[PDB]
Formats: sequence, structure tokens, C-alpha cells
Amino acid sequence: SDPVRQYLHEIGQVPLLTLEEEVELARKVEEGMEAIKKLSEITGLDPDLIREVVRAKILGSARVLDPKTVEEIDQKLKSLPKEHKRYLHIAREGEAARQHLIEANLRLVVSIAKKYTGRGLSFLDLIQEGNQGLIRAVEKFEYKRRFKFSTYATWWIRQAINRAIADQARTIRIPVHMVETINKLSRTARQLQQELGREPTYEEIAEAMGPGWDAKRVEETLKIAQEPVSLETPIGDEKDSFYGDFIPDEHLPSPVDAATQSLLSEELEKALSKLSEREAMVLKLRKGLIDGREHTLEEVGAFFGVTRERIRQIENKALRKLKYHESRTRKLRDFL
Amino acid sequence: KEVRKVRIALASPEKIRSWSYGEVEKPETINYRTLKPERDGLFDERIFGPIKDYECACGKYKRQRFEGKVCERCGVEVTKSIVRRYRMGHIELATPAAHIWFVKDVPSKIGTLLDLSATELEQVLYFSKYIVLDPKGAILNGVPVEKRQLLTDEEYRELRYGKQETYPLPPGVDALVKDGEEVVKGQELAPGVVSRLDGVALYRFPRRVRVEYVKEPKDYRVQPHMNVVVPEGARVEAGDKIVAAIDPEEEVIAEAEGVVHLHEPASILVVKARVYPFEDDVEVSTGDRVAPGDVLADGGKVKSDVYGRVEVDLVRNVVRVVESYDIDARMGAEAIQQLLKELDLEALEKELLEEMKHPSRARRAKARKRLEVVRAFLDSGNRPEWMILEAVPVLPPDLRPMVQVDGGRFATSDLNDLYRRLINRNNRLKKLLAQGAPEIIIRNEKRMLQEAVDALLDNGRRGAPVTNPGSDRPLRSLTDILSGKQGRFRQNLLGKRVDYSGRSVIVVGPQLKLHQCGLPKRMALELFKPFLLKKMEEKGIAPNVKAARRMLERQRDIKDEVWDALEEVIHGKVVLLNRAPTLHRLGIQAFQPVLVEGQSIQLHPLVCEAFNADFDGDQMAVHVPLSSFAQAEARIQMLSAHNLLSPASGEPLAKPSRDIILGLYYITQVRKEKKGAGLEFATPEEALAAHERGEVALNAPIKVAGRETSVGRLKYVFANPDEALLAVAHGIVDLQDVVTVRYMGKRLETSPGRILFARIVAEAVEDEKVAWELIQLDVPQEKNSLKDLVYQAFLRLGMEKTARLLDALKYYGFTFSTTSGITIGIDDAVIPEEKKQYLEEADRKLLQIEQAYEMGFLTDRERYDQILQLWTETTEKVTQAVFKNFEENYPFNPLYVMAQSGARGNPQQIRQLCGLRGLMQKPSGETFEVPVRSSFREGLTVLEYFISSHGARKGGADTALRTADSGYLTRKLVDVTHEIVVREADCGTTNYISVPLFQPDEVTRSLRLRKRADIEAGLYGRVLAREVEVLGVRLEEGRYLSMDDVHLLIKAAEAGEIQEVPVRSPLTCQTRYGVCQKCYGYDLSMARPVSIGEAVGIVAAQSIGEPGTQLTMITQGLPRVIELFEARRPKAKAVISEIDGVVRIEETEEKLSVFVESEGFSKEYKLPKEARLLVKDGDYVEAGQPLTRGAIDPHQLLEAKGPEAVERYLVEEIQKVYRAQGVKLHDKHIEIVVRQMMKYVEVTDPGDSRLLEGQVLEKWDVEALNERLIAEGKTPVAWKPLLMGVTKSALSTKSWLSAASFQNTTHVLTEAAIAGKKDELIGLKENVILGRLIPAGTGSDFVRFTQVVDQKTLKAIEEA
Amino acid sequence: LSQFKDETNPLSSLRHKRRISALGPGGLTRERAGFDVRDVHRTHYGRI
Amino acid sequence: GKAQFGGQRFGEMEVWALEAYGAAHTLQEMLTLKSDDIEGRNAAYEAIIKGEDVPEPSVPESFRVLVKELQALALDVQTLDEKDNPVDIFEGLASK
DNA sequence: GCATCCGTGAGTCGAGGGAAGCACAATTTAACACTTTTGTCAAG
DNA sequence: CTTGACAAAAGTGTTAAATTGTGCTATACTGGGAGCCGTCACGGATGC
Ligand SMILES: [Mg+2]
Ligand SMILES: [Mg+2]
Ligand SMILES: [Zn+2]
Ligand SMILES: [Zn+2]
Repeated sequence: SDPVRQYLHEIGQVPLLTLEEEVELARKVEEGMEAIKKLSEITGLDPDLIREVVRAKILGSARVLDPKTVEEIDQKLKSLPKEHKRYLHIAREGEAARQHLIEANLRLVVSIAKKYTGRGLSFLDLIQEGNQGLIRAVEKFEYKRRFKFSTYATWWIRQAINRAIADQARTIRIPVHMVETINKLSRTARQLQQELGREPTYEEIAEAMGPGWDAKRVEETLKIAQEPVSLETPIGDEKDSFYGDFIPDEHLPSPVDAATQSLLSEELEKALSKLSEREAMVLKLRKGLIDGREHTLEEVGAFFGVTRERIRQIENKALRKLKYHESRTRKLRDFL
Repeated sequence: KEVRKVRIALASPEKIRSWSYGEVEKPETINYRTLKPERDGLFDERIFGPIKDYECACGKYKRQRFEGKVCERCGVEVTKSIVRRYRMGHIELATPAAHIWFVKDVPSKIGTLLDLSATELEQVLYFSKYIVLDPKGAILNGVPVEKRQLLTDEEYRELRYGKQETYPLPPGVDALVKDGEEVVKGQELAPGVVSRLDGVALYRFPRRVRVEYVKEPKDYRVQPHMNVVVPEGARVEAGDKIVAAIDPEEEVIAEAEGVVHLHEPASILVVKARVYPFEDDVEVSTGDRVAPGDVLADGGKVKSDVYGRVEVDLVRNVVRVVESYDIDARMGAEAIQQLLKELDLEALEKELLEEMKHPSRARRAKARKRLEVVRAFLDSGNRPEWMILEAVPVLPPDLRPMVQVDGGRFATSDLNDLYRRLINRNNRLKKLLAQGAPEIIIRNEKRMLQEAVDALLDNGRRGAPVTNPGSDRPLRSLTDILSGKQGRFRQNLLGKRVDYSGRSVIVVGPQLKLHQCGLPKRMALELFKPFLLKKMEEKGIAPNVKAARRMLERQRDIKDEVWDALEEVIHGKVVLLNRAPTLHRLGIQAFQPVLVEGQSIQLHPLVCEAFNADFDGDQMAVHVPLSSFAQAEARIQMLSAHNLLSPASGEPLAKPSRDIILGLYYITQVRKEKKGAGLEFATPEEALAAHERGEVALNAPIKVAGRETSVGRLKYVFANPDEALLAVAHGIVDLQDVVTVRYMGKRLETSPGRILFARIVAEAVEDEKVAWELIQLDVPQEKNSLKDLVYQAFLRLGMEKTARLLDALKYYGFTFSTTSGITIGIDDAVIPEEKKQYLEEADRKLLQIEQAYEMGFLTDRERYDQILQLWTETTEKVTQAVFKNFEENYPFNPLYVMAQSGARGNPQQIRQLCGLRGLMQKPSGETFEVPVRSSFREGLTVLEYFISSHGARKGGADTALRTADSGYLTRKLVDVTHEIVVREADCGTTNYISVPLFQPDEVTRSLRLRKRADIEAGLYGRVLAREVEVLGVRLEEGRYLSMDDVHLLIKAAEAGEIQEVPVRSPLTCQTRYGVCQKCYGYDLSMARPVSIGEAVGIVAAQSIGEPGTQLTMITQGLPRVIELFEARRPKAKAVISEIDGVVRIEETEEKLSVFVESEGFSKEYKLPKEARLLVKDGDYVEAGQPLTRGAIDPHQLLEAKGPEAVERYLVEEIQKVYRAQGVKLHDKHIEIVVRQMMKYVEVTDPGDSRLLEGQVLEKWDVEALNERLIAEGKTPVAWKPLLMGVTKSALSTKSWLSAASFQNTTHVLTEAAIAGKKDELIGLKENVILGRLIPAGTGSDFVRFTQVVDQKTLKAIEEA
Repeated sequence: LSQFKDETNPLSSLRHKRRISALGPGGLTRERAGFDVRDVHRTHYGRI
Repeated sequence: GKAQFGGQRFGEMEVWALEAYGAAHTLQEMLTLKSDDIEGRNAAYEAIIKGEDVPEPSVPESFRVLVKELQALALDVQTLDEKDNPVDIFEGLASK
């Protein structure tokens, strides 16, 4: 029932690698990678394509490029002579060794991942992200340098865990460069807080950050670093009130706002009635009361078949009589 | 068109993708800087639509005519932004994930179809055990593997990859076994290590290699970074390499020709495999899988001899085939989905039908449960594999908003967090799969992906709840949104917050009429604002509505003409006053608002009891019906002056109250004098002559010549009430002095106050003759006598005149109580002179009890009981002495008058003020031996006060914990009966119930007449099924029983003319989805036959549930009612005889047994020793008759006696609780609920139908099916009556919408979706959820289509 | 247990500081508390 | 809440009281016109200030939320007519 | 039979409550100028 | 009424800074940690 305990048990069934065993697996992966390049160079195929085919065969049929093209490529490799088929065998052994090398180091990622808990990602999420770095470590690891795998894999495991926190621990995602700035700002504020025996102001923090930092930038950075608050957070001891119950919806028009818009249209339509049968259409086209979008003088002219100056005269004439009708009636000033 | 049905069903992945407008590929919500949604994110505009109306995300199309156009620069459709509330997305899962609703909802739907236990399903789904889908001829422990077998991880690795083990050799020591040598189990490999399995032994890392040159046993050392490149026993020519190394300097070569021997292995690997040496090229590669007869190398010379994984060793030039099988075992929902895809429901149904004939009941019961799930999927058309999700739907972002508050902060729902984790884990799984990650990594990620789906769908159902990091609050999932008291159903669908609504403190308005309320001006201005703006525009107050609204914005800008317009606005209109809790329907009433200065609502005194409203700080809500329909309903149906009788009991509910009763009682009570009190004379003049001498008082009872009269009746004879009340005004006589008055031609001998009360009724009803027949003149007007007057006025006159009478009673009751002189002083709590004598007697008896106890004649328990009896008897005597003193010496005492009139107080409370407080109970339940001998007037001591506080806290705690129980019970009763509506005038049924008039008393062993209030509650307002001829009166069939008819029937029963009354009740009603008019009876609120279309089910539930708070003051009280309504088996259940016969007691010292003997049968009942047998030898008991005291099990009674007996038992026993508490409730309301409890049946013989034995279905359906089968000549379905509680009856209703909104929302929805249930929207809850017109009241089809037209618009139409 | 101070009058503030609550983190629940915890025990004399 | 200028909660028990009274139209207004019928509440206010009677109400938005929340649980909730033909309560705003 | 798991427990209101750095590339965005529409003033 | 002049605003095009995304780091390091009872009580349904 415990997913963490279930995972820890599963990784415990793979015995840890000795130095001799670790070197053999690392050598096989390196030999397997080189053989894949040799196979691709000779056969002309994509090195990635051959690696996937070799990987697909090693992983077996328990894993779901369609299988028919895998079989065709595999048969093509098997048709090679003994000298060329020897590189196919090395690729198969290399891929099998890579799978074993990754599985036998699943305890290393857990030891690293347990030090990143409480930073926005759950323990199992940290492990799986670290596993991705561990896989990259195996690809990049070189046994020629005689350095132990734990020395090099630690850098990649920590990198993958740290990058995942920067990319997945906030609901409103913040780039790595800005997340690094926020962490540096928090460290600086924390160090100054203990030195001054109080919470530092934005001036002290900005000075300690270095050049290019002022109180304005520190204040903006803190504003950006504010996580959104949940709409379901209860308030009060009674569990019957939430944040969402107090936030009005300001997008949809209110019944009052919708009603006055319809009232305005009715009053505007009556005002346009006093206008001539030609002036009203020009004015509504220019103000976008018909199509929803304004029309330029030439387009209004292309609509009626006159030059731009005619519309600008009609519009100024239609818009002037409305001023007269409005002033002589005062039935339209309230909506303004 | 119009929505008539709502259907819920499983959504296929094809349908989920058809819903979605795009796949959400990224967990990003919005840009942190620009605050715009990110592309492909949870708030993406190309998926869910534009944020603002008719505007793309790229700012290129910002007009309306582009409606329906998708921008080619950004992809955002140019449409309304409100589509963002409706457009969904989807998440394409890398691997299928099971829906938790169809996994953890017991019994699991997936497990039922697949015949997998809950443990087995969880192990497979969460990657704990494998399930076999294709054995491929795999043998496990010598036993071939069969399909659908669960394999653990260790077993699967064994079958899929083979056996192998590595034994680490100690340093330096050399293995005794050579490389490539087969070993057996237990064989020693090195001197210190022994193998554990038989297989080929292979050197892992030879630390030393010994080459033998020919000319020389040279030895070479191998380091951890060096690997041997040659096999053991290999001929190595001069120059050939032996050990490979990183550095060529340390590389090992051969000086000359020699043979290579490998020694000092680091460890030995023993693997069960086959080694095939080869010379030419191998046709296979490492990791391939082979079978016997497969070619391996040399072009067919070398062939495989066993199944397994083939691995080629280039160093040893041999081919190893690790013995294993290509078994197809899978975990997770991908394995489950394959099994559900392969199910043949048609074939599975046939097998289950075959197994339905198994003799074992458990085998048949299990087969039906599986087959019901199989039948549901077959009839609905759903597919079983649809229960596993391949695509996860995404809620529209406006339903899970990320909104910015006024402070610039961002607020988002928890669903965004749940969606992000699912996307984050899904994307990582795709990356891990693309990288060819090992199974352990992939399996862990798949397990998390399944858990992420389950947290989104139902958080906390399986495993620890998901909490947002930085807090311990569980995230709100989709299941939590729709379920519970805070869910969508109960918080936003069944109840809502409303516009045009206000609230304020309530004060008493005595000057108001019954139909009026005091609405503050400021409240009315805001409540009636849109109406007021129109009125202001009509007059010259404002030019238009918009300018009118600006005027009302500022308080100092409101002119004095606005208030005049507001008076015109509300003219005729009514408002709804509501006080919580709305226990019954009178909690909301319609009043005509009266604008008042202030901020408090003025409430009429007479409606306080219905509202349960006092004026110690209570508040009410005001609601404004808007349309003409809403106003008409409130002014006709909901008006306060129209609802004068209680729907629960039929008695008046708006009746005179505390101060009203006190005033009317005071004037109508006569004075009694003691001055003369017995003197006899010869002539009246002698009697008067003594009075002026002061020997006899005015109201002293004397005898003039032979008759007993008083001086007042002789001295003062008044020609009419006008003269009598004129003498009162002049102080000649008082309202309480008995005089002689000539009223209506009859020389009455009554007080002017009683004559005044007669004129009060006569003027109120404007009919002197009828009002004279309505009142009881010769008694003071207490609570009950005034209540009878209201009911009689209602029957003889109607609502209009009764409301006028009520206001007249209220006015005079208030007027007279003010000037009467009621006050409470410390001396008004008169101490009886007998209290000191009684306490001395009790002390002497108590001291006498102790002396007998000290002598050993009685034990502790009986002494404790005897002390309690002494104080209980003493407490009762003091109560008698308190009230006897009041009725002899202070007949007008304020405590006595308030108690006697019913205005305030009861004899228990008066005694504590005047007599003694009495016994008190410990918190453990025991009563203190010493009582509180001091009253509240004398004042308790410190110890007595603390002792009394134990009971006060228990009573206060009981009240707090009973409101939840009573409120829960009412909700259960509503949901089981909400669909019951009077739907037709008559259902035509000839069935009935015979309401008994005589009760089987057992202490005297005789039939005794039931109480009048009990017979009224079972006979008032009921249609006679059969003609009754009693006392020369012929009550014809179909006649509604009024109170006079009920009283006549009781009178006939007292004369031994009738024992029971056959009446039509809802129990025998045959109307579907409700009752008929003739089976219900009268509308107790209107005292007339019920109108078709009334929601009697809601009224019945409110009528039963409203007095639940008062009930609690074997089980008794509210817990007894709850178990009766839930049809629960009592803990101390009574033993009833299954068959009829004579009882034969066989009591012996060893054990107690009870025998029922018949002609051929002999039933034995083994009763416990402490069994209170109520049946003795020589008695003939019938089936279902109890043999021992206790509560009868309704289910045992139903099987032993029948459906009618259990219904009668349930109604009677529920009433016993309410009757014992003084609550009056008609039996109709309880019978409506009991009818719903007995609504279902269980099939015992399928017959010529597709129904299953033991299947539960509604009684109406099986009867309709049975009559159908007879029509085409087929064997009918044989069923058995079934009883279930209100919760079970409600949850098994046909409509899924009402059941889901009640309880078990996950369980109701998961069954309805699988069965594809279609809700026909028959009851009230379903229509309320959809906002439709409820099929009751004005929304009923009986009255909804009525047309109205005048005689001129009709005459002209008739011409055409 | 950290509650907004009730200071309607001086007695209000004095009462609040002397209140004893069975609820809070590590205590009973408002709806899970039976009659036994809510009763006046005999040992409340002079103490509660 | 008074501080938020909010309405009065018309809970389940208050709804039962209207059902018992038979006030079908009064109940329907409080469920749609006065609470969450966005098209209804906008039209009702406009009709009143123009001196007209309020129009016939429509489907509440809360039910629309219920349908969408049920769809998010992979449950196909469909509103049908007399002839079992589906009825679109979203006015074509959610149909592809 | 009993262990075991699951769902249920009044209403309205109220207020208060609100622990890495670097390099390097790749993409996005402010900044700028030139030309093109649109708008405007004149004239006949 | 249209022609042309005339210019302000708006619209393409380049393009530098500013911002964002991605890879890499080599002693050796290889199975977590908070919870923790006034455990809520009780009825129902399933199961073995
Ligand atoms: Mg009160
Ligand atoms: Mg006289
Ligand atoms: Zn666009
Ligand atoms: Zn009937």
C-alpha cells in the first residue's frame, strides 16, 4: 500500500555491483556503442535506428516503429558475414549490459533523491527524475578514466533532480534562470537576516546581491516568486467556507451592465432614426454598428461607390446632426 | 427541443477524444511574466477558446463577424469567451489507467466481470503481481502455467529469464570446478562455497591465468580493470593476446605457443542453461528467444533442445540457451484492459445462467451478482474495456480557474495541481519509454501514472490523500466536487444563493394584520430596486433608469419622492419571510410588506409559532417573487393568512399565544368569594340585605330560597351587554364579577368579561348567531378552548373570517393583558404550608428506612430503590400541594393563571419555583440519594446547584446532538418520498385498511377504546372505502370523514356498534409515483379534500421530521423512530410465533423453552432465562404474535404475518413515540413513508421472464410484468414482499439524479453509468437539479395547461 | 488555540484568557466528542 | 455575506418548503432566474426596468457545471428529448 | 460468525481570514526606421 | 462632388539586446521518514 516501500523493495532485488562487475558492464556498453557505429557505417543505416532495433530485441516482446520493420532490419543484420555479425553480437551484449548497469545503480539515486524532499516534488517524483539523469550518466560514463561510476553518476543524478524541481515544482512555471535567481535571492536574504538580527530591507538585499540589483528589482523578483493560493483553502474552524466563495467573477457582464448596453443601443437607434436613410448607414459602418468592425473611408466608399472625401463629409454631417438632436432633446447624455 | 430525460453512460476513448478540442501536452498553466496562457498548457486558448470575446491570442481578429473563424497565426477560434467554460481537452495516457470508481467501489465492477478479488485486482493494477495472458507452454514448479494465473515478481523472472546465481569466492582460494562444467544442487564449487541449483558453472573474473609454454608454467595476474580475452584450454600462438587491458604496457601477450588455463575466479555463476559449441557462424544473436528445432549455428548442425533466451559467448565460442519460457504476463491496467477486451458477455451470460441452477444458495447468489453486472453492460451497450482510461478528459479551465485577486495575487483550484501531476508523470513515462529504460524504472512510473489518475478522479480513496506541498490539506478531486454536503449537488444544485434577498433582525408587530409584515424602507429600496428604477423613470424623479440608479447610489442623493414611488412599487405585492431551520413548510410564508422606519423586520405575533420565532435576537430572510406566476403562488398558496391549519395534524397553527391567551383568560375567568360561602336565606331581599351589611360578598355562593346563586346575579341584572359593560366602565362591577345579563333573549348568568368575549367573536365574524354557536361561554378561555374556536370558525366561515377573528382575538388579548395587572414577584411563588410537613414526613420515613437497613432486613439495591420511591412520592405530593394551594387561596396567581391558561409554564416548572427542585441524576445516570429540597424561590445551596448542573449539561448536550439526528432523519424521509404527488382523483382500487377503534390492552386482558386523539389522527380527513351504518347514520362509501364524522364513529364505538373503520389510505393506493385524491383524504391545512398536484411526499416528510427535536424528551424517543424508519432489527428483539397454535410452557431450572402446538406442527422456542414472557399456558397465539416483551423485528414479522401486518406495526409504533411526547401527527404522513419502504419485492421464481431469482425490483414493475406475461399466456413471475429502510429505499430509486444527490454519489453514479440509466425526471429533486418546473403544485400536468379567456375573446373565436 | 482576542469589554478579554478548550491540535473533535467528555464531572467542583 | 454584498442562501430545506407549497414557478425562479441563469438573470433585470414581465427561465449554469464535471470523470451525461434524441444545452458552444 | 471495509452524522448567519553555476544556443521582444494605408484640407 | 496634397498613424523588416531552454560538471558516495489514539461510532455490505 506504500508506493515508496514498494519501490525500495523492488530496487533491493538487484545486487550491488562490485568493481570488477561494474567495469565489465561499463566496458560492454562502451564496446556496444562503438559496434553500433561500426554497424551503421557498414550497412548505411541510421545509428539511432540500429540502436533501437538492438534495444528492441534485447528488451524482448514484452515492450510495445512497428515490429515488422524491426524484424526486417534484424534479419538484414543477421544476413551479414561472421566478421560483420560479430558487431551485432557486441551491440546485443552492450545493450544488455546497459540495462543491468542502470538497474544495479537504482540505490544511488534514492540516496541522492532523499536529500531533495520538501522542495515541491514528492519523494517518488524525485527518484524518477533522478533515474532519468542516471540513464544519461550511463551513456556518458567512461570507464577508461578509472573513476568509479558513483563519482560521475552523482553529478547527473543531482542535475536531473535539480532541473525537475525548477521545471515542475510551481503551478505557474518559472524558467531555470529565474528560479536560480530566486534561490540566490533567498540565500542572500537569509544570510543577511541572521547578520542584521532582523529581516533585511530590499536595500540591504539588493546591495548584497551585487551589481545590477536595486530595491525595485528585488521587490519585483519577490512578487514573481509568489505561488498561487488554492481556491479550496478553508477559513475558520468550521469547514464550510473557502477562498473561492469570496472572489467575485468580473468577466461576465453583470445584469446591470448588460441592461444598460441594450438601453444604449435602443436610444442610439432612435437617434440614428432622425438621420437620413444614407447618413445612418455610413455612420454605423464607420462606428462598426453593423459588421462589428470599423470600416475605413475608402472601404465605406468602395461599399457605396464614392471617394473617401464623400464619406468624411457624410460622417461629419451625420455626426453633427446627432449633436443637434441630442442637444435639443438631452435623451443621450446619461449613458456617457 | 425540450429536455425530458437525462442519460449517463460510460465514455469511450473515442468519445473522450471527440469531446476534446485538443490534447493538453504540457503542465504549464500561464506565463509567469506576461500572465497569458502557455501554448499546449492547461489554459491554452487554442484548445479551450479565447479569453475575451471575439479576439484571437495574436491580436489579429477582434470583430464579431469573424465568428466561427480560427486565426491562422495563433489557432484561437474567434468566438465568445464563454466557450471556455464548456470546451474540454484530453490527456493521451502513455499506458491505460483504470478508473478508480470501477475498482475501489465495492463490489468492484472490473473484478466482478473478470472474477478477480479486490486484492487480486489491486495487485495487478498497482504492479504487485503479474497476470498470465499467454502461457506459451510455460511450466512452473513442474505444473504448466494456465491463463489468468497471478504470478509474483520472483516467479515471473524465473519463467521469463531462467534461474541463475552468483557465488562470491573468497580471495585467493581457487574454485574446484572448471569453467563450463555442469553442477548439481548442493555440489561444492570452491572449497568453501556450495551451489544451490544444478546448472552450468562459469568463471566470472579469473584473477590468475596460467599459460603452459612448450620449450614452462608461467603465471599471469589479472587486475579488476583487466579482462581475459581467451577461453580456458585455448592454444595460443606466439604473439597472441591473453589478457586485455586499458594500457598496452600492462597488456598480457604470449612469448611462444602454449595453452591457457584460467584460475582463481572472482565468483561462480551457476545458470540453468544449455551450452552448444559451434564452429561456423551462429544464426542467432544475444537476447533472442528459441524453441526446440530452431537452428543456432553451423547452418543447421547445432539446434536448440529447450525453450529459453539464447545468449552467444564470443570468448568461449559456445551458444548458451538459458532455460526459460516466453510467457506473456502483464501488470497494471494494460493487462486488465486486455482481459476486459477479450470478454464475451454473451458467452459469459450463458455460463452464469447455467450456474444460476446450482443447488447451493451461495453459488446462485454469486452468479446473480456477476450476471447483474453482465446484464447491465449488455443492455446498456457499454463496453467493459471502457472502464480503463486511455484518454483522460480535461475539465474546462473556467471551471478550474486561475484568477487574479484584487491584490494582484493568483488563486487557482486544486484540480490544476492534480492535472499537472498527471501530465508531468505521463510526459516522463513517454520519455522513459523512448530511452528504453529498464522495467523497474518503467514499472515505477506506470504505477505513479495510475496513482496520479486515481488522485485526480478520487483523491484519498486509495492510499494516503494527495496534499499540496507545504501543507497537509488534501487536494480536492473531481469526486469530492460532486459528493458530500459541500458537493455540487447539495451546495449548488439542490440549494442556491438567490438575488432579491435580504435579512434583518425581527421585532414583534402587534398592530399588523395576519397577512402583513414590517419591511424596512432601506431593505425594500434595495430588494425592489429594478422595479423602483422603472417607477422613478415613469415619474419625473429621474430621466431614465441609468440616471435613477445613480441617484440611489449615494444616500444623501436620494430625494423624498423616491419613498413615495417605492410605496407604489410594492403595492399589492408580497414578500417571503424565511427563518432557519425551515423544519416544515410554514418556515416560509408570504406577507404583504409595510414600509417602516428602522432596520428590523416586524413579525406578526400569530405566525411566531409556525416560524418557531421569538424576539430574543432571531433573524429572517426576505425574498421577492418576481413574475406574475411567482406573485400569484405566494399571494394564493403561500400567504400567511391562508395557512391557518397545520398540514401535519390539521389543528390550527396560527392561534392565540402567550400574551393573547393570558388576556382572554383573565377577563373570562370568574371571581370566587369566601365571605358568605354558604349562608341560606328566605327571600332574595334578605340575601341582598346581608350584602350591604358586609356579611356576604358579591360572588360568594349562597342559597336564596332553595336554589344556589350569588348576590351578584341578584343585585345586578342587565338588560343587554351594552348596559353590562357600561356598568363596568363606571366601576359598578368588574369583568370577573358574575352577574345576570339578557343576551340574545336568554337570561344568562355570566360575568361581563364572558359577555365581552362573546361580543368579541360576534363582531369579528359579523354574525351574532353563528358566533354564539362557536364559543364555550361557561369556561375561561384557555389555550385549547381558543384553539377549538379557531377550528370551528375555520369550518363554518373560512380563511377570510377566521383571519379577522384571529386579529380580533390578538388585539383584545394584547389589550386586556396590559391593563389586567399580570406581574411576577417573589411572593407570587407561594410556598405551600404542606411542604414543611411533607419534608418532615419524608425525613422520618427516610430515617425509618435507614434503621431497617442497619438491622439488615433489606439490602443496598432495594434500599436505594426505596429511597427513590419516597422522594418521588414526596415530589408528586408537593406538586399537588403547590397547585391545590393556588386553586383554593390564589386562583388569580400569575404562576397559576399562566399555567392553567396554557400561556406559559407547566406543573413541573411551577413546582421548582414554589415547591422543591426534587431529585437529580449523576452524569453516570444514577440519581443522588439526597434531593434538592429547596426551591428556586428559597434558592439552592452551592452543593445543590452543582448537583443540579449535571442534569442541565446532559440536557443541553442532548439537544445539541439530537438536532443532527433529527435533521438527518428528515433528509432521509424527504428523499424517499419526494416523488409522491397526488396525481389523480381516483385510482379505482377497492383495497382499504380497517383503522381499529379498540386497542388490545394486556394488563387487564381486554379490548379498550383508543384515545380520541389517536382515533382522530387515524380517521380524520379520510375517504370511507365501505358504507358505515352507525347510530342510524349512513356514512356512504366515498365520504370524507370530518371531525364530526370521526366523533360520531367514536360515539358509536362506545355503544358497541363498530370496532374498526374501513378507510382508503396511501398504503392501499394503486397510483404510480404517488397517491390519488381519494386515498389521501383532506388537505389538513385547508380541512377539505386534497387538491390534485400537491406534493404530499414532501409534506409527509416535513410533518414527521419537524417534531423530531422534541421527541427524545428497547429504545424510545427519536432513536426508536430512526430504527423504525430504517427497518432495523432491534438488539433486544421480541420472539414472535411463526405459526398459530396453543402455547405450552416447559419452564425448568436448567433452561426456558416455549412450545407452540398445533394439529400436526410443534414449534420450539428456546427463550433466555431473563425473558419477560407475555404469553401463558392455555393461550392460542397466531402467526406473528409476540411471545416475549420487546420490539418486534419488522422483517421477521413481515415473513411470519404479511405485508399488511408489518405496515400496520410500523405506523402504530412510530406513532407511539410521537403520541407519548404529545405530538399530534396524522397517520397519513407515516403511511406515505411506509408505502415507500414496502415499494420493492424480491423475485423467487423467474418464471417465463428474464428476471433472476433473488433480484430486487419495484412492486409496480413486477405486477405490470406479471399481468403482461398472462396476456400472452406465459408463467407469471413469482415474487416475495420486501421491506427496506428509508435510506435503502431512497438509494435504490429508479432515478439516478435524485439518488446521486442524496448519498453514495460514487456508488450511485458508477452503477448508473454502467447500466446506462435514463432519468425520466419524475420526482421533485431531479427537476430541481435541472432548474425545471417541478411536477407538483402549479407545475403539475393536471393544472398546468389551464387556459383563461373572457366571454368576448371567446365569443369572437367561436364565430370563426 | 490561537484565537482573535475578544475585547468587546474588559470582561470579554478577561473571560477569553481563562477559557479552557478541549479542541485544538491534539484534542477532541467538535463532532467526534461524546456525552462523556461534555459532562460535568464531580471533580469539576471548584476547578471548572 | 453582508460584507461581500451577497445573497441569502436558499438551502435544501427552503426548497422543500416551496415544493410542499406547490409553488413551482416561485421555486423555479429562485433556482434559475435569481441565482445562476446568466441569460435569464440578465433578461429578468432588463425586463423589469422596461416595465415588462420576466421571461421564461432557462437551464441553470450549475447544472452545466455538473455535466462538465461528470464528463471530466469519463461519464457520458446526455440530456435527451421525448424521442430520446440528444438535446444540446450548451447552445452549440461545446460541439465540434 | 465474525472480521473488515465503507459512508454517514440539521439549517441559516457571522466574522476573521488572505536548497548550484556556468556556458552556450535558441527563442522572444523591445527599438528602430521606411513605406503604406487612412485621415484630413484645401481646391475646383 | 472628385482631385491632390499631405501627414499622422499604422503597418512590415531588420536587429540588436533580453530572455529562455538545454547540456554539463569525473575521489567516492548505492533501501525514506513522519506518525505517534480520547484511534468515532454504527449500520450495512462483502467475504472467506
Ligand atoms: Mg430566539
Ligand atoms: Mg338590581
Ligand atoms: Zn489570432
Ligand atoms: Zn389511490
